[PDB]
Amino acid sequence: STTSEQSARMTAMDNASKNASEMIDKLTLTFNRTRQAVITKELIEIISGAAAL
Amino acid sequence: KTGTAEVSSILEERILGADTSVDLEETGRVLSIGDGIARVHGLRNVQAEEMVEFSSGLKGMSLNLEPDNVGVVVFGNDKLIKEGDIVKRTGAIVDVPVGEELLGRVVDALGNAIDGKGPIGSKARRRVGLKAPGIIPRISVREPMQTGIKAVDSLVPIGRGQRELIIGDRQTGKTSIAIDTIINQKRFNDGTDEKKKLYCIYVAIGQKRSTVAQLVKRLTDADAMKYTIVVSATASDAAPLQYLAPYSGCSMGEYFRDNGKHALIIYDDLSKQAVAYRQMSLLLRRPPGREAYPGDVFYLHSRLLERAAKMNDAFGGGSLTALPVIETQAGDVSAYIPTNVISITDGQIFLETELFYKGIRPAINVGLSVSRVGSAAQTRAMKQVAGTMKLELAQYREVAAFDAATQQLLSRGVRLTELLKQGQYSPMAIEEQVAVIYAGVRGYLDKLEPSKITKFENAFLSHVISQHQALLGKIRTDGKISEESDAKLKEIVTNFLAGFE
Amino acid sequence: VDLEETGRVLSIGDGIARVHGLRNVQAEEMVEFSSGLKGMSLNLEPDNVGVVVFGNDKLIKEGDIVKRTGAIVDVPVGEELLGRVVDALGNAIDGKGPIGSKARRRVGLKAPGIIPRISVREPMQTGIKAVDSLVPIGRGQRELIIGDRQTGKTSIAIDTIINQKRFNDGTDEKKKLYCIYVAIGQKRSTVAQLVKRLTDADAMKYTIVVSATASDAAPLQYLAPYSGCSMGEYFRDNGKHALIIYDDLSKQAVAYRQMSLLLRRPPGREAYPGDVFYLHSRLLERAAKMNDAFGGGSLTALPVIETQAGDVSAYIPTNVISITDGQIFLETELFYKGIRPAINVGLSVSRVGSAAQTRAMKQVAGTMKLELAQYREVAAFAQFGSDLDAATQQLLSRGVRLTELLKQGQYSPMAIEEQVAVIYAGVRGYLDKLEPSKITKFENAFLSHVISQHQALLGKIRTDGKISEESDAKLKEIVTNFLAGF
Amino acid sequence: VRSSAGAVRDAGGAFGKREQAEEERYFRARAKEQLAALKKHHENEIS
Amino acid sequence: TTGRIVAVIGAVVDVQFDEGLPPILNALEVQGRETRLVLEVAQHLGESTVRTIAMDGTEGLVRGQKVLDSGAPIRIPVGPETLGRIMNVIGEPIDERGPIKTKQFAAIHAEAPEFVEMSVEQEILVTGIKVVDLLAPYAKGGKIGLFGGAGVGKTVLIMELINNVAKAHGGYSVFAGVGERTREGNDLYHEMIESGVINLKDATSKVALVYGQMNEPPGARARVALTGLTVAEYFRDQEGQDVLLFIDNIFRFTQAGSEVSALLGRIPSAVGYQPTLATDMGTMQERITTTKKGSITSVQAIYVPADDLTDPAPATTFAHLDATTVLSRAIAELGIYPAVDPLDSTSRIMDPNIVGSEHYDVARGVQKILQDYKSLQDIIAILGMDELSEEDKLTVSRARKIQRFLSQPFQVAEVFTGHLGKLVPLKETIKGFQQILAGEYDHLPEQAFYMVGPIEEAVAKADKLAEEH
Repeated sequence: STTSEQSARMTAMDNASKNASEMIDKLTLTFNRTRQAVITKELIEIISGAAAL
Repeated sequence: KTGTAEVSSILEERILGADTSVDLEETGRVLSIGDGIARVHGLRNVQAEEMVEFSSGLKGMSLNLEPDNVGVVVFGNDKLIKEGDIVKRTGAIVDVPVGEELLGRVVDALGNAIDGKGPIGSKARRRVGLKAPGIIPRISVREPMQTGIKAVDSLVPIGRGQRELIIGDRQTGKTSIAIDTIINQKRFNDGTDEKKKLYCIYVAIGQKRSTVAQLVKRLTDADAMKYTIVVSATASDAAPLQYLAPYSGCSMGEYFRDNGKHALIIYDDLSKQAVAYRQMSLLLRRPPGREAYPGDVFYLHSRLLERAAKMNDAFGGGSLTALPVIETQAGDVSAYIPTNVISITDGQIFLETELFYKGIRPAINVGLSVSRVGSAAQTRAMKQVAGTMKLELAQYREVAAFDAATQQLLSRGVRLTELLKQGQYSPMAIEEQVAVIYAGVRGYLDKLEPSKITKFENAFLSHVISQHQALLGKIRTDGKISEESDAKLKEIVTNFLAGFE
Repeated sequence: VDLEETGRVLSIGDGIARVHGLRNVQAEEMVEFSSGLKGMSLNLEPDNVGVVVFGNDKLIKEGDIVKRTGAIVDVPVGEELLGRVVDALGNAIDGKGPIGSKARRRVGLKAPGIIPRISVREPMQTGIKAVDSLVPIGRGQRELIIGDRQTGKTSIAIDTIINQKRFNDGTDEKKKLYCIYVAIGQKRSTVAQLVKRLTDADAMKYTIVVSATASDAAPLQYLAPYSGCSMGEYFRDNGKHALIIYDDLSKQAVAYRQMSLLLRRPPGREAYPGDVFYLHSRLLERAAKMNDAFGGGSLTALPVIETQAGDVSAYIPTNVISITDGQIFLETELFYKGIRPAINVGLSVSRVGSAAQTRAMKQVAGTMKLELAQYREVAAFAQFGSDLDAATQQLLSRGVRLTELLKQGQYSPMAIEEQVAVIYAGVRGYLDKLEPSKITKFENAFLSHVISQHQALLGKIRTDGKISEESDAKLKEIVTNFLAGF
Repeated sequence: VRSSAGAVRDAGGAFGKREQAEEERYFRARAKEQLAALKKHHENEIS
Repeated sequence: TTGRIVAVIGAVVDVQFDEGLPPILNALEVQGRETRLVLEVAQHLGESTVRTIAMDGTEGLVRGQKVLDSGAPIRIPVGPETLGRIMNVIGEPIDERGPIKTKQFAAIHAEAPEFVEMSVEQEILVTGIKVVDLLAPYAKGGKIGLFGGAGVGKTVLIMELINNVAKAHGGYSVFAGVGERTREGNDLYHEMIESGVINLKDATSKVALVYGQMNEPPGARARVALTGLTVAEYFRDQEGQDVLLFIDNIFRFTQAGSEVSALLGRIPSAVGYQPTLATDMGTMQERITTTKKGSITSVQAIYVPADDLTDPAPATTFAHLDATTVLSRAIAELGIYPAVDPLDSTSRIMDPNIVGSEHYDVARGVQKILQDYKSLQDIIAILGMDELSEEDKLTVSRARKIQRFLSQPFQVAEVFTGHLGKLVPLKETIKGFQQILAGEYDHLPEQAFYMVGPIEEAVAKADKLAEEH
């Protein structure tokens, strides 16, 4: 049962790492999305402010 | 700049010398008829921020000023405006009738009723141009104010003249919070202490006609609306209109509280005020900022908030109280309104709509509210109970996510938090609140399951009232630590809880 | 009226100088106003020229008839300021007076071409262990310095200078070099400490003062890049190896930003305009060695990079990376984790190259860096620590030993060969039994033992620059005595 | 980029909430331990 | 000449003056207004009317309003004589006591400390503060930035530190409520009355009152920077006394110049500020401090509104803050009181050549230990103290204890904090540090160290717990 336990923990961590990479995938996707989003957002803000001038 | 009269509209009479007759002090032609952004031919001798009266009766608020052209405000839906129109500038800082004849009368900031209750019966017209209170005029104030909700009075004691700021977003019971305060402010205003009898102010900005009528049904049902001032800036409230509605409240508070009225103003939301002033500045083509919003909203909104003074002995002795309620964008603390209030407020309340999302109704954002006012305006009995209650609820939260003795502590704290809950539209006197506070400080039902306590709390309030309503009024009037009422409470607690099973 | 080489203030505000006249005046010249304000204009309007107030012109009321002196930016040249505290306006810095520098070199200094460049081979006096260890600076190198508030950036600089000032106070024929480093955007207290220590560290012996104060004029901040460029070129075309330190760099960026902003020039990203490439790289690309034809001098540059919350995507940083022949990543949490030096090593990088690398120190670093990466390769595993694979455990201990050696001492430059020797002892495995908490004091004590005794062998290796297996063994035994006897 | 030490705890999400709660549990176990030891020491010093 | 109201949306006004525009820093009074309305000529636009910085409410003005041209900045008396009342930068004594007239009167626009003539040393201006001494001891007369937020203890810790030090200022002193609450104004008036370092009726005023309140618009609220610089110069020479200076808050102040820039049409910075808003603020930081005949132990509040740690405003703040006071509002959320950002604030008196090798080394080891605390905290969040290693569980307990020993409840805080203040001795602090390094309460609960003064006092508190258990 102890070998079962150690192997189970290993495989569990494995599945966990799989799920982690998966989450991180879309996480980074939206992350760059929001990164560029805020970048260009401030950009457009400045652009309009220039337009205001 | 675009030569406004560089056209023969005035230039013809200029080269022909025919323009000389123009009323050039507080009247004239419209130097610019457009978008309600009003420039007036002449009237350069008009006061700044003065009143302008169109020949069509429409009111003008000349803020921007070319030499004779101006930026004035179309105080109305001007679908009939005409070129070169005549605005007889009234030349005055905006004022409108004031007096508690409005308290119990639903009129607008200019004294305009929408419900058909009659012309503004409020006595005298007050120019809202009110500055900050004086160091001699102002002093520390620590008198209690009507809170009426268990945790509300408990941790964020309500000070007579304290300026609240209650963080709670869209559909977070913010309106429900105001109604709860009013029901609490009812029994206080429904009291013979003219300090307690509050002819006070409460408003919800952007209260559409349906919202207005519903709120009116509620407030009249409360009958505290009789001793209350309630204006509802409906869906068409003008940017100048909604913009100075807080200034209307400022002038009204000077009127009553500066005459010693221990009274409260509830206006929200100044974020919508930002939208309105920004709409103006856009129409004004004025330099925009964050969210296009002006960065000078600081001092502009400070004109209302930063002048927070509870009428001291020099100011009549009442209270010019405020009760802001903040509404997060997405928890966007750094939102222009949000960051500003954070940058502005010295003390603020926060509601956890996530606990309301968790289902808690009410669901105040525990800890997230700030009461730098402290318990100095709560019952010293309530203050004593809260001294323990703070740590109790903290530990209940501190390890909420499950020692056995620590497990006992957590069970007691969770049950206490459950007990502190309140229903929907159920504000009352803090007497039963302090009663349950004594119950918890004794843990009078911490053995009763919170689900058992769910009804046991109601049964406890009931059996105490049927047992010590006299002792309730006793501890009330006495206020101080009533060891005799404390033992009576221990007995009636054995009665209510022990007799409940 | 004047319309050729003198203008008259047309309309101003916040020093926004656009005068009527001097239309025929040349472009980019620092000329005296009607208040005598020697200042430069760039925004030559069709009707006027946008003139930058070279500082505060409160002594200039509107309508002032500014006489276009036709005088371009010219700043002194020659090592007369080496050790002397001077300001870029011909003024002193610490109030250190006339450096005995007479000339002034017009702004007309261009960067060297490929032919005018020289191959860089100078191993930089870095005074910080890993600095020289992983990657020193070539003869005229170009490495960024990424850092944050009070990040020790100037402290790493002090280690370098303390390693540098000795030869700046010294004479080593290949180490003969010129030194100038900016304290740009510097508080008065900071600059005073700088001058006082330059005296104290004897760095005020051969260093030409560079700094932009917090009150330093934004135009002054802008010219400071050009100022340092000309100053370096002085000794660089004078065959003397020279050093620049754009410290800081972002401040002048915000400066020219505000400048063009008043000028109503287009802002650009973060209001930063293209001059972040154009003006900034205009000095940046010159970070090289003036050819033997160009004098044989080396033009080192040490720009300072503020990590605004690690603003890795700064258009400033953006240009920097595309320009960086090197960068200084700092694991500031390590200093916060006690490890000061807080080396962001796997993060750190340098593209200057190893043509200026001591093949002895190069030999040391070849294994030191591989071991460091391998430690870093599974350093996550160190967290659990337990059941460490013997290879993994040994790799960790080597990394653990290095972490013990990872720290650095403020204003504490040392002999580079000393670090080479310490790393060599590690390579011997001769540190495998030293407890890391004490292994540091160990290495220090062994260092003392050598610098007394093997100081002979120390100079032997140093002047040798060649690792004699016998000399290597002699140092090994000296260290073995020092350490076994530690 | 870089990863903080306690980077999740720095973020302190539900994971960080668990960090806090487990700190509560384990530190409270150790606290009962220290308190009991102190009670024993007080008992010892009583004589 | 004399300007005349021409055309303006409020204070952004070029007033028609018969002659040209006065010299720079010109501040002229509006003749024909309700009150004495001094407006600062600021835009060398010419046109015999310069768009001028009016600090007052423009309402009621009629175009053509001919105003009194002065030509320079506001002149009011200074020196320790004006101490005792509360006066405006225009000199307006708002202490309801009329002009508290002093001797040294001058304009405000001036230069910074000389490139060779200031003070060139740093002396630890110790005050015995638990956390501050523990890690980041301050120094004499430097640029110490108080990185704290709104309602974030900045005024709370300010009250504690005022109670601590202000009663015993080296000489006279100054305090500015720059955009402080008017309620806070009256409360601070009552507090000064009850404080004695400045006495309302009595001439015990080792302090100077100043107000730049939030209900006061930026035109004044943004302008008191030069007033503070001049007051600091006076305490350097004219008031001539060893003076610490209080000024809060500058975030709304630099933001106030920002809001002004729009009327100036001045370029919005990254946060929309004036492009040279930074230029002034840095120059504002350069005016008056410790010098040969200069000395300003000025306390600078670094407001980080919206908790934006990397704010461009915080950027300029860190830019000249010779000393750093990094709050950890998260710590306060964790109940910390003190609650600073420990491994974040920088102070020169924390150095082996300065703090001494022992103290600086101890502080650095504390920083490392807390860094491990954070690191392993998430590690536990994964696993937990079930795997707590011998070195680790030890480290966990020790770090918890360090955090506990960090804070203390003050007597002014005892109003809310209940526990009165503990005057932390420096040697006591270092001794508690060394003992904790040893583990002075290994068998005891760290909660005693929480909100505590001396480590021995904490041992006593733990014994009290043993009683209460």
